[PDB]
Amino acid sequence: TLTIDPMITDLAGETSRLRAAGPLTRIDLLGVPALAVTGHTLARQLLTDTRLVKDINAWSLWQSGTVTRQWPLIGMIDVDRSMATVDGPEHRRLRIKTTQALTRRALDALKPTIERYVAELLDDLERAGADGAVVDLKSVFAYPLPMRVISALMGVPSEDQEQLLTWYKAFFSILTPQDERLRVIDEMHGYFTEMVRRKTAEPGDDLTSALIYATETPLTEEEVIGNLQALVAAGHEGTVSLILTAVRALLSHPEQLRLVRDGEIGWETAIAETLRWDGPVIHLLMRFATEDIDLGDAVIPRGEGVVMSYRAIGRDITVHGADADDFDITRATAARHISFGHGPHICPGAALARLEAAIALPALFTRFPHLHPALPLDQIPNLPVLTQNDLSHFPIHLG
Ligand code: HEM
Ligand SMILES: C[C@]12CC[C@H]3[C@@H](CCC4=CC(=O)CC[C@@]43C)[C@@H]1CC[C@@H]2O
Repeated sequence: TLTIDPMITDLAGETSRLRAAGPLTRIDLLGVPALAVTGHTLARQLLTDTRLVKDINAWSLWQSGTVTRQWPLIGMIDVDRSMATVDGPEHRRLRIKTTQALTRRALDALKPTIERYVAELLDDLERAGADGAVVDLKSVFAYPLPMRVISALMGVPSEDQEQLLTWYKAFFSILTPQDERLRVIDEMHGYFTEMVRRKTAEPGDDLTSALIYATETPLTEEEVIGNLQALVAAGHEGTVSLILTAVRALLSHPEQLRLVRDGEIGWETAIAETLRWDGPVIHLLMRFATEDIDLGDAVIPRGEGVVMSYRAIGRDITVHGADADDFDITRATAARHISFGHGPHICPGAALARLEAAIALPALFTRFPHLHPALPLDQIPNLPVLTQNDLSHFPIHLG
């Protein structure tokens, strides 16, 4: 069994240990055992296997009361009913209105909004960078942008977004005391409950109102609340990491940065290789076997929990080759990654996340062509967030 270090002290060694022990291996998540899927081919297979569900009531550890809400990771699994917790035909019903809102056409009408948030945040970088002062790319640029974009889509007031970010920081950190974590989870549920009620009595041009007023069976209020929570949480968290890890990877590989600025390699292709090599998700919790799953050299027992170790999956040497642990935007398999998932629960906002990074990254390097880091890589740790690739900071000189 591999114990996942909640402090993320040795992410590179742990990721390689997971790859070496895979494609299926036992992990320990803060005292709770589970199975981690670390192989790319096995992941794609299980992600489309209908004997694996997200419903926590299918977990034997939850049924028996062995895992309770005292577990610091329980907020990642015991969530309100939504597209993230259901499978089968009900899943399509809880997802279809959202996917209609995230089409290639639908995002075109949203593209100018993103471009304005980007331009506003670039000005914040310039203001904080007066007199050659080092600026935190994260806190000034990468962290606020995805929250402003998902808030505009969902209809979250601008005045409320700081509070949401404050809640999410405590929610993700393993250093949050468990009584405070549970209080924040409750306060967040109460916030989105009251927002859904407010939008029910006053709909707007936003996705929350669309989820309430669709004209199949209408979503229950619980399901709208659950979808809203999953959309804001995933919608703001992942893209922050993507923007920062892409900048970090290209600044430390200047010859590849030259390729994208000169147009030899598209930004969309650099974003794909960032997702494969250093993506926003480390481990995805959690799936549960409704019956014994015979793989042929291993069995997944009924009721067992199954984690998708997407970071290890991205480093799969069988699919990507011997240099899988290297960042190379020119590799042929960069588009074959599954860092947005696979199967029916594949990220519904994958196109929006790709668009946000595809706007922000060239915007950043056009506005500040000579930007460079103010800290070396060994002084940029991950935050203690076990399941997410969350960077502490990225100080830069604007140049
Ligand atoms: C770089 C940015 C992002 C990454 C890497 C990412 C990745 C993922 C992954 C790995 C999953 C779950 C796959 C699984 O179940 O195994 C997921 C689910 C989900 N994501 Fe994303 N995501 C990103 C951005 C977004 C955005 C922008 C939105 C919304 C606009 C979003 C909304 C969701 C939702 C609602 C789910 C649950 C879908 C379901 O269970 O049917 N995410 N995402
Ligand atoms: C894990 C995640 C952030 C946490 C999200 C999760 C989707 C379901 C969910 C809804 C909540 O109420 C809290 C956070 C969670 C648990 C997201 C899937 C993509 C992103 O990485």
